[PDB]
Amino acid sequence: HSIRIEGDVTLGGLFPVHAKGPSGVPCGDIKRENGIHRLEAMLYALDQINSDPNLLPNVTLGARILDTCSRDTYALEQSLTFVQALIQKDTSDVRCFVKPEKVVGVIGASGSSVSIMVANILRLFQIPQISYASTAPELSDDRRYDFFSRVVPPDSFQAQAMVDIVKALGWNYVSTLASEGSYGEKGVESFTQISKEAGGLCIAQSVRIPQERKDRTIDFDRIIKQLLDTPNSRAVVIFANDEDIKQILAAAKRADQVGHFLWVGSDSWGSKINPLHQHEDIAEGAITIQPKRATVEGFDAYFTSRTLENNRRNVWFAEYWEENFNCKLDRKCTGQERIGKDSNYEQEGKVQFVIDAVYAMAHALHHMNKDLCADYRGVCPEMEQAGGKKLLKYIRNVNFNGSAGTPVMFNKNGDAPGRYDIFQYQTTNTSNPGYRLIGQWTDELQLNIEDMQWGKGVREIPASVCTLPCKPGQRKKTQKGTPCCWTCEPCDGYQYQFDEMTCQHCPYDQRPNENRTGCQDIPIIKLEWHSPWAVIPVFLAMLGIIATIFVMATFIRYNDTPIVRASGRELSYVLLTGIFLCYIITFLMIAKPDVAVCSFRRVFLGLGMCISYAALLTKTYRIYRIFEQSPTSQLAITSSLISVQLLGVFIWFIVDPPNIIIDYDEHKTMNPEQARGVLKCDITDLQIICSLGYSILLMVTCTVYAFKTRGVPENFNEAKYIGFTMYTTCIVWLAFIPIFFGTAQSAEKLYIQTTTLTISMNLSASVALGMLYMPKVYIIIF
Amino acid sequence: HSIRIEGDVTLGGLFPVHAKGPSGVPCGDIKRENGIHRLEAMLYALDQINSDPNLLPNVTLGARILDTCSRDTYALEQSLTFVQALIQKDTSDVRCFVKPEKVVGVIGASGSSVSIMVANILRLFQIPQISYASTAPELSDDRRYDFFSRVVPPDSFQAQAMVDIVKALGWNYVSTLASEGSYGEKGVESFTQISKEAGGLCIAQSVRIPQERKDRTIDFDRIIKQLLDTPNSRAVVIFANDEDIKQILAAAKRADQVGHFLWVGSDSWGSKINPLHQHEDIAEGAITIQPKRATVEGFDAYFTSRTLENNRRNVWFAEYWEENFNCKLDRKCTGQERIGKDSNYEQEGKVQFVIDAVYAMAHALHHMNKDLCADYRGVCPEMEQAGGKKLLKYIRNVNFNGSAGTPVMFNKNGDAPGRYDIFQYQTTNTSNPGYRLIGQWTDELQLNIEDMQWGKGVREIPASVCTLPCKPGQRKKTQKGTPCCWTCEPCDGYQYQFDEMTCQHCPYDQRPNENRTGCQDIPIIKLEWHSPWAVIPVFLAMLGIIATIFVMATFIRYNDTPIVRASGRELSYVLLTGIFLCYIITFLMIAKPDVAVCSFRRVFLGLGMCISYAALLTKTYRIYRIFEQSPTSQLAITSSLISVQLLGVFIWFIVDPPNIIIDYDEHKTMNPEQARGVLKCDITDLQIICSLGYSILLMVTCTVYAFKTRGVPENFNEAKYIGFTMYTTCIVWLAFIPIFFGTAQSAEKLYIQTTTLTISMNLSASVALGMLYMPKVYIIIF
Repeated sequence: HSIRIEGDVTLGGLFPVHAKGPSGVPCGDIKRENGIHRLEAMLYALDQINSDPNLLPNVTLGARILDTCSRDTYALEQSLTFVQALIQKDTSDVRCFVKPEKVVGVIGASGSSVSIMVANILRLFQIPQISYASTAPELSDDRRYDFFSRVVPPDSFQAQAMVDIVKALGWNYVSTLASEGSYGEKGVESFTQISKEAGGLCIAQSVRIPQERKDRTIDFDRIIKQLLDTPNSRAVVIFANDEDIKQILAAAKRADQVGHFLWVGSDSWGSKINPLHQHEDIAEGAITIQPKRATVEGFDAYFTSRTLENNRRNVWFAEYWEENFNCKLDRKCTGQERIGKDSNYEQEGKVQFVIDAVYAMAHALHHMNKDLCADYRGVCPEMEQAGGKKLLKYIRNVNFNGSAGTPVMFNKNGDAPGRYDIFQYQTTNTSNPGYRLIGQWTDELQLNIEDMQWGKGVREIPASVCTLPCKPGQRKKTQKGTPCCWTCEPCDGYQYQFDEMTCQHCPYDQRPNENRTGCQDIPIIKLEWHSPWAVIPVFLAMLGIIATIFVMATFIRYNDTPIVRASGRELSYVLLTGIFLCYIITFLMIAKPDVAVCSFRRVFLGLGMCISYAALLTKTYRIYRIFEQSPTSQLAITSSLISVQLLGVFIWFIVDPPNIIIDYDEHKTMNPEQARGVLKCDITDLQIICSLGYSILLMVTCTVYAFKTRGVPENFNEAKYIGFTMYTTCIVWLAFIPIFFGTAQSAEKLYIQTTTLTISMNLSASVALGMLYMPKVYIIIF
Repeated sequence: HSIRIEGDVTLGGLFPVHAKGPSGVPCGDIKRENGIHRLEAMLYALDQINSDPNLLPNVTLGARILDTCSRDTYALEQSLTFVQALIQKDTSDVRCFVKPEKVVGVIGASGSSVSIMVANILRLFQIPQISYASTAPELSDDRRYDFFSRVVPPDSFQAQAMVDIVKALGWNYVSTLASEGSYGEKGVESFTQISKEAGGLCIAQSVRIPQERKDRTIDFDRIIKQLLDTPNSRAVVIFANDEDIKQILAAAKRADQVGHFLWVGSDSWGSKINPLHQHEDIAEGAITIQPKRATVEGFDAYFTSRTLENNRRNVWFAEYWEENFNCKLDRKCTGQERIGKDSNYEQEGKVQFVIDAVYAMAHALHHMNKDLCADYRGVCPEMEQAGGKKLLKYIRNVNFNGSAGTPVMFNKNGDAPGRYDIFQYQTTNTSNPGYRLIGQWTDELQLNIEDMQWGKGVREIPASVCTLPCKPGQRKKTQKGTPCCWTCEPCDGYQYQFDEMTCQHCPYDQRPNENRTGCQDIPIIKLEWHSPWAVIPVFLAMLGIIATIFVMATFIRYNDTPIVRASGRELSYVLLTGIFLCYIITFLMIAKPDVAVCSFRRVFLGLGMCISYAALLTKTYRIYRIFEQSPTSQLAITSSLISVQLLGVFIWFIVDPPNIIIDYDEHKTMNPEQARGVLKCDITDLQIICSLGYSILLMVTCTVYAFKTRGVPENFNEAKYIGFTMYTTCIVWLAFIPIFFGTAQSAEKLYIQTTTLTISMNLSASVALGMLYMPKVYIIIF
């Protein structure tokens, strides 16, 4: 039934001694890997606790060893048997009793469903419980399970270590694989939850492996084809058993895979030689996480020294001896004493866990007994009445060293912290083909990157980033898709990137650079006489300067002879200053100064143009009055119209401020690298037309006046000279208007209008200069 | 201990026979309101079930009556007592047994905490449970409590009925009040959750009533002051007990409240006269919800007929008899037989609930037995092995009539549907001062609005809407604040509301209306001669018609006499047509036609002006050539300039299309009601100025040639006449230009320029005909 140990204080025990078989019997055949070994470990722990005078010197500690048969209903019945000895009141019956058996705690519930059921049934009665083999993450809520504790870390710490390794090594694409049951699904769920909470990692594949048959070999090909769709995903994680990973490796070897994507192992993989067979080349570089294993020396010596006649408390020891050696009382075995010699058995890794659990329970009980009563030698009556949340609180706050080197402790949730060591398979350069230690994980990730060289190559050879770096000098972030991995697109070349995440438009009126760092147009456009067609007007202006050095040459000496006295002296002085005035005007407009000095240049052609025709205006009126029938009077009338031209530019100054702006915008999208800039002062189309249009009125009157003058028998060469000049200037004035209109639609018209105006002004004066040249050479001959 | 009844099938029973007292003893004094009455009801139900051959004819039904003492741990132990009889395997001890007592179900757990504990402890063992007094809404989750059922509706249905009544009557302001414990808080939480889920209702006040003392009388004043802050909130709900509402009514009466806000009652209020005292005026019009009460006739006759020696199964009957009559075996009582006579006791409303629960359990068991085996007379062995979810599923699907008229049933969750009747207090005008029925609530709300008036008032006297419905022609929804009540603000008056929820902008060029239904400007502005100052130009045009009726009068007959032959006949024909041409032009411009017919009107003043001055131009040249020294020649030169004016308007039509647009926008925000509209064709200030400027250009060349004409002794009267007109014409032209500049900034300049142009044409033509007709009158008088 159940092993009973006498003692004033006892604690329960749950262990899967038997295994469930057919549907009829609850549990059938016995198991040796977890059946008798844990019972013997607990018995040895109780023995060495009773022997040790340091813990509980004057009080002994008992227990009630008991089996669960790996059944939930049987676990319920056994928990009810544990609790009834203290809950039951009486029974009104006589047949024709036993010790009350006051339990204080329970140590067991190796499985998951039985653990949950025992926690649920014992949470109501307020009895503490400590498990050793419960690794399910469901038993991690303090509110759901108040009285529950674990000495083994759950799979959440394993998933945290996996995601930390992935983040440290550098990966973005990972595939999740899980097997049937409540282990792989919970593992992958915790992994996805941690990846979503921490951020920076995403899941690209999620496949499920059913267990409806074992002779299919089709679902494995299907999942390997689903995984082989994206060559970028080179990292996968597995939470299955050894058979599933062996079949996956066999399928990968038989499928002739060339990418050789990496693998991430779980606790089920560990470090064994069985999961590897002929697949050493493809399984190389698989990061596996395995819990730390510690081997004790006392439990083995205790177990190897027990025989049938030595101990009688264990009721399943005889059945274990019969099943181990396959001898029933048609082979009989009597006193072999070869349990540790005939069979090469090895102790399990869970013995230290149950030993640490018993240690923690004993330490908590001793601390509670010491704190409650200290003036009594034996068992004080207060300890019996005091129980419940106090023992749980004392269990939560404990810290000591057990059989293993690492200590045991409980966090706020109640589970032990996770401590793992990372292994890796190397069989190319390392002399030892077995796994080698590369790092540990207790509280912070400590991994040696330079100590691992998988695939006979450099460490950081494989990368899964969803994309290339894509850094050509500009980058843009796209909200489309998952925020895990991003896509880069080339934005417009008229602007640079902002904060390396967007392509915002830089201010206009300049051009951007080539590295997308600045938006400024350093190059400018300036008029050059040599480069543009302005060389001919500049040469024409120089040609006119040579010509005017001849009209005024024969004027300084020929001022008193009785030959020039026929011409008016006042009229001669007017034309002399007018010819020199226009020569300076064409030179000023040719030069383009950036300084605010163009105000003195506009008056050279504005006011200096009327003084040229002023001498011609009164000349025709003087020779016309003698036909119809005071030299100082002719000078005054011309001086008046000069004041009108001088005052005309004055009122324009007070009208609008002479603001000079040198900045210009091409606003041309055909060539983004091109940046055309023109700097002009008072650029107005109507201003230059209205200023030149004023001279058109007086010239039109002089043209009609000179036409009627023709035919007077007064002068022969003089009358013929003035007649031709009145008919030649009208042509260049009439042609100027067509070229002005319908041509300004472009942007290069800022420097072509000056060139044609420079040549037009020179030719209009050369015809007058040539007309004056004829009398000069004539009087020289005569 | 516990009452035991022999039977092949038994079901457990939990009842609060005793009540908890001091901390030492679990339960002390007994209670008669729920202690013995429910036990006797269950016993009578079992007796009439065993007597009835319709249900379970060949099989009897037993039970195990038992007490809970209103303790959670005691209830847990007593519930474990039920399951241990089946769970316990054996006991390896001898002293020097009993039937297994296989239980099938349990009926009890009247409280809430004990109900939760029993459900949690029996969910693991898969045992059905039916409660009768558990009204906590926590025991309503099927996933949390699988094996659990209730025959009493929870408070969620009560909150649903309350919110339905509030929505039907019409309210927006409700104040939630709750007492201590786990009843009022859960009620107000369910009410708020239902209000948030359904929508249309909001919570404005949420106060909590502690129970740390009873002699304070300060927190009640504080909460009544907190409730009296907003007079608009006239509806409150209460989930407290009778003492709290009595104290609240007393405080409201002593505070001299004048608003008299309505009240909403809960099941704790019900219909009882004890709480109301001197508060009939303030408690009037309070809606109270009470569960339906049904009185049975068999249980009373059964209880009134039992004595001490009649029944011996009940172990607490003697203690109940001792405590009821206050006699111990210093007063002794022997065979009184006056339990129903000395004490005016009345049966509770929960007897029908336990009777219906036992009925449902028996019906489900009978149906399961009939479906499982029908070829066996007695108890078939299959029924014992089959149990668990099948019995629960059969309990869920049940429908029959119990002791009360209403049937019993279970929904998907497992609780009974809610059936309540609404009461109201009316005393100022009702014939009976007691509560009167006004409506019922079983599945849909059925309330009579006209039935409730509470005297001197309509049923819809109070109003709680959080805002007065604004309907003056303006409405707008503001997202600020809670969606419960809406605030409307006066938007701009230049637009109407869209969808009665926003103030969107109507299209421009049209004013809005007054009711904010349409945005259209029906009124228009048209020129009127009588209304505006255009009467004087119209009278001037009529006065000009009188003048031309005299110039052409003496022209038809005076065409052959040797007196007029001095004047040119060709020139006389030009002035005759020119004077009649301008007379028609001033009339056309005065008229404003809506159709696009002004093209024939613009040529009357554009081309008709040139023919008027054509006769004056050639007249000066004709009289000037005779001074310097072919009548058809002067006719041709004037006919040529007419072709220039005629062809000038032709090329303008080819330049741009003569589109006529009458739509206009005032764009004035000073007066939104005003809508100024002006309709014109080809309204351009430069077009009218350039057309009139053509005559000014030719007039300048004519006046200069007329200066030498003065002083010629040819015709002194004729020469002096022409010189006088010239100065007058240039005067009206010189004043015309400063007019348009600096005056067009307003919007009424569309009809003032036509008036001043009309009088200018008549004045310029009157002086022309005056000097021309001056020599005509010489031959008349002389």
